[PDB]
Amino acid sequence: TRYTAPTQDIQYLLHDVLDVANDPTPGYAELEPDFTSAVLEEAGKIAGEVLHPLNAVGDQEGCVLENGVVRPPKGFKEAFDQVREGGWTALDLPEQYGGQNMPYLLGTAVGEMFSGANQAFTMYQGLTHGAASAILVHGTDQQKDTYLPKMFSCDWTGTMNLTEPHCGTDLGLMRSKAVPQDDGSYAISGQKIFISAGEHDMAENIIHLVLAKIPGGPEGIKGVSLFIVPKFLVKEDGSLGERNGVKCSKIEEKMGIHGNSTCVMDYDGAKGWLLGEEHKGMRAMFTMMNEARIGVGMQGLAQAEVAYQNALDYARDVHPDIRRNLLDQKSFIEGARAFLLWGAQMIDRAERGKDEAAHGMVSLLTPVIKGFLTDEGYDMTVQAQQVYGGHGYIEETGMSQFTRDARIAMIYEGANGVQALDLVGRKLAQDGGKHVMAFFDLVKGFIKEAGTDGAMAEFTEPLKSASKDLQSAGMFFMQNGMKNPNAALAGSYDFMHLFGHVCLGLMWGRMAEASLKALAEGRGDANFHETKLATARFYMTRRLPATKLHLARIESGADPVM
Amino acid sequence: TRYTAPTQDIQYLLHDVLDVANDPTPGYAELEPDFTSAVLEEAGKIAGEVLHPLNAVGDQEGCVLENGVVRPPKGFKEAFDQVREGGWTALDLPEQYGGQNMPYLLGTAVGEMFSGANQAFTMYQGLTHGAASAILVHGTDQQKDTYLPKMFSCDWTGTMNLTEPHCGTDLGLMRSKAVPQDDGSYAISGQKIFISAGEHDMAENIIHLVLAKIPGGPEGIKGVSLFIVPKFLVKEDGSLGERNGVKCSKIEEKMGIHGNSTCVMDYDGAKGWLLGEEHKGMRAMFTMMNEARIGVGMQGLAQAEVAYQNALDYARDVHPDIRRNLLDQKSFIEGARAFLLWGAQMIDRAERGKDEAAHGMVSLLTPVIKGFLTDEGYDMTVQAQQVYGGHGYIEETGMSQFTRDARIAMIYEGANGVQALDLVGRKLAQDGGKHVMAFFDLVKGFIKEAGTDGAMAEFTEPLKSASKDLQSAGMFFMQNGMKNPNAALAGSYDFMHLFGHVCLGLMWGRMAEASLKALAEGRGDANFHETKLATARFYMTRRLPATKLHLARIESGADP
Repeated sequence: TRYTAPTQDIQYLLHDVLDVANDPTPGYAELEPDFTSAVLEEAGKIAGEVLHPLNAVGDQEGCVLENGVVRPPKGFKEAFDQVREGGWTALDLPEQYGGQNMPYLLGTAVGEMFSGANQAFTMYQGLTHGAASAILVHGTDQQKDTYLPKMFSCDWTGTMNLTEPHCGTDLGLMRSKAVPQDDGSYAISGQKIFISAGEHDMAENIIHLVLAKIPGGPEGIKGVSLFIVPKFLVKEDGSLGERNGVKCSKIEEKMGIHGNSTCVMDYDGAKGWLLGEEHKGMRAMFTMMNEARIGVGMQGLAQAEVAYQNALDYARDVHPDIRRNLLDQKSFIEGARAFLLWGAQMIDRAERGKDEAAHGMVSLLTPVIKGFLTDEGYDMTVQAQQVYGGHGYIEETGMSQFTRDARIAMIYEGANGVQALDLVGRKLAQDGGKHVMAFFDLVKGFIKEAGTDGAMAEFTEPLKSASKDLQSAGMFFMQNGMKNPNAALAGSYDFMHLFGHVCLGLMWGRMAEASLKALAEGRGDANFHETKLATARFYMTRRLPATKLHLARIESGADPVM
Repeated sequence: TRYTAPTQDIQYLLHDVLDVANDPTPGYAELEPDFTSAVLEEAGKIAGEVLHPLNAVGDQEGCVLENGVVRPPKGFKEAFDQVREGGWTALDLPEQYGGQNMPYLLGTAVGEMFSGANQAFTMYQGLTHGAASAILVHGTDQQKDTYLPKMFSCDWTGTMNLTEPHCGTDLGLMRSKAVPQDDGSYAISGQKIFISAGEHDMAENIIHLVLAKIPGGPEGIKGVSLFIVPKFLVKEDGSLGERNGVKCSKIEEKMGIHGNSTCVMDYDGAKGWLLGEEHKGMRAMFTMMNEARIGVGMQGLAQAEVAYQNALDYARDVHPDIRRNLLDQKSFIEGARAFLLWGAQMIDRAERGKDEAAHGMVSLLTPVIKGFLTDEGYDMTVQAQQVYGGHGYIEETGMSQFTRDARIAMIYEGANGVQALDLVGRKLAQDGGKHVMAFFDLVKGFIKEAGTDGAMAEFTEPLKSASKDLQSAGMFFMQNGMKNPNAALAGSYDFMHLFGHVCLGLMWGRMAEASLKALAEGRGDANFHETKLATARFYMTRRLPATKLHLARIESGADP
């Protein structure tokens, strides 16, 4: 019902905590407070005044499919023009193809605001950004000159076409095919399901990235390639030619995000072009996973944020059960926003700084960003709906939509359980655990440096205790990883949440230390900083102790088989 | 999309765990194994074969309103006739007005199956059961003789009319008026919201129970009385006369249970009759709370049961994450069921055996049954949905409905936060904590008798650790509750989940013991009891440790 962009909290994170204007990463020196302030207030105006009033409209209307045309909710198109016309869909993309090359950290902060105001709307440009990013990374110079300029501005949109009805979690079973043609292109045939924004009338062209097998390649995943398959073939001048052999043949009726079409896509000898290396389609997907995971983590946080604002309004129209509920929401949201943006900052250092240590740490942490933020974020939307009592169960109240939309973020882009197995079964073993050790040194380093201020001990000591639990958990996996992997993998989900709590506890440590220092120097509003110290204390004593529960569930071994 | 009554699990609970054969409560000697098995199979067949296929129909059709007349989902009315005809809506009600006077324990066991098969459908008879109980307990003989026989058989239905647009949480700011009339009735005027089964055509008449203030009476809740307001006035001859001034002016569009109509009820000089005493309406409902709470906790368990069955089906069409997920669901559901049925048994001993120790214990535990089983129950249905992957988010798969329907049980009939505050701010203080102590005595006693040497050490030692956490939690309240009351009551919600876990651990302790016993006695299916043992170990090591997190969140005391 209302969305007020948390620009004050974001501005505090960027400058008091992440210290962006003095970060030596390329592009960060431009992020002066007046600049970031201006950008955030403009994006938050579009969020609160344009996107959010359409949120309930998209839930009420959904999408309609009429002879291969999909009409999104009334108003979505006009808001899509406004967002595009403002340059918002390529804040963080290279200037060569029309982007503004701002740091990904800032694209992510703006994206939280858009996604919270209206998740289903924001996925149209969110999915395009992901598809465009894959073409930037893997495209030939010709492919980037053909597709990126229109995709950066969302004149053209795009999306991924990965899985098939018979596949399941194993895309190495896919039956879609790509037959080489004498003109360099391929002809793609097959059927893809669960395609977000697979079809809609808000853009002149839709650029699909499709996984398919070139006949003759290795069996399973080792034979899958990636293809650019435009809805309308592009002519030499860049104008649109013939309708390509790709159509939405059905839209799904889903639990939520009704404003975002989900289709079955049919490919009937569609013209496409190899993206990346032949038979290395999944390699190409691997390189995109860090940002895709942060993007979905952001969605879950954003749902918690909007639901919490509206629960806090209802409460104000204090009760000790209500106060405890709202403080659980608020301490999670602000800790998770710090975790998200710190993650985004590290992507910038890995990508723009060519820093391999930042790249290793962020790749360890993104499954945690995705799984933890979407699970906790969903739980908070449920708790926010609970604040409304019986009114919370009525759809016109708006709260049910927040949970239902949040629900998909736990599922798509790698189901939370898959993120957990990847964390334990792939990420902990990278480079002899170097980046696991680095995260521990990070936590130990912060505890020892910040501990020189006695006022910080109230925060360093709960974090130290929580960090020993993560340390005790990483051990269980060092042993039983190979002597009883079933026991190791059974604890994966708990390990992901144990790690998640330590990450939020570290961020609360950092925010405590920054707000102490702003109080000691008289900077900023003194009530804001006192409120951060109280909210930090709440997280350390009320939420962080969950690490003991996750540890107990881990150190219990393999489950009974039955 | 499928529902198979868990009659085997229910049967084991009645005879091996709750030991109904040793129970001297009136009626319990009649609960022989062959008797209960026959009852449960018949109810199971109705549940899986009749109500469940209509569950999705209820979700996709909902209810339609056209100037006061409400069309329910296609097929609901025929299912309702079949259930009525079989005597299922007065199983545990008194024979004097048409019931069968079976134990509340068996009606609750039957009720979980109906509710799991189709929650929105089962609420039509369930709300009538609740409305008929309030008339049985507080009604004149004329009122019982006029309304109960038709309500017991569900030829007439019933429902409660309490909160108003500007009230809840505060029912004292109630604006509904009941003006005394010359002829001894009252004229009811006002507006009521969230009225489940407010209007529909599955019954010839609907008996509304309405809270309203008699003018000139006390100022707030103390001025609130309870009234019988029938949709159609009943004439002397016992048939329907005039249409009363009672109208469903709007059907709510809700998150789930679409099949259960929810109305805004408008009262315009509706003819009503005082139920109970003037200005003692809220007090009248205090007496219904133990069974209302248990019935809604039953709804939460029953949603987790049907969701788990279908997630199980889907997982069978090894994976270590999936195995853990399914075992969290299974260990909650089976422990929750034992907790629920143990509560229904104690209602029987209180109500039928006049066991005051069972009354005290069950009155302590019912807010835990309602709040804990509906919270955990909802979480399990979300995890069941998670097993389906992308397909779980497609409405046709059926898993979405299970969570959306479960969501209401945490809200209505007293939101779970109200249940938690009542547990800590009112139940812990009953009779100087006598029942609290008896619960600890019950856990200590079980631990000593089951021993800490044999094959039970597995289960008694974690139960002892969890019990100590509950004692440290109770020490915090008994010692801070009136020093800094905001501090204590902030941790009320954590105390309710802490208590819930200990109750489930005790039930798994009792189940592990009865299954060790049965294995040694060559009784029943051995694989059943070996699975019981492994599920108990799981609960003790994977779910019971949550008491430590709840204790920490209590001992941190007051919040900013």
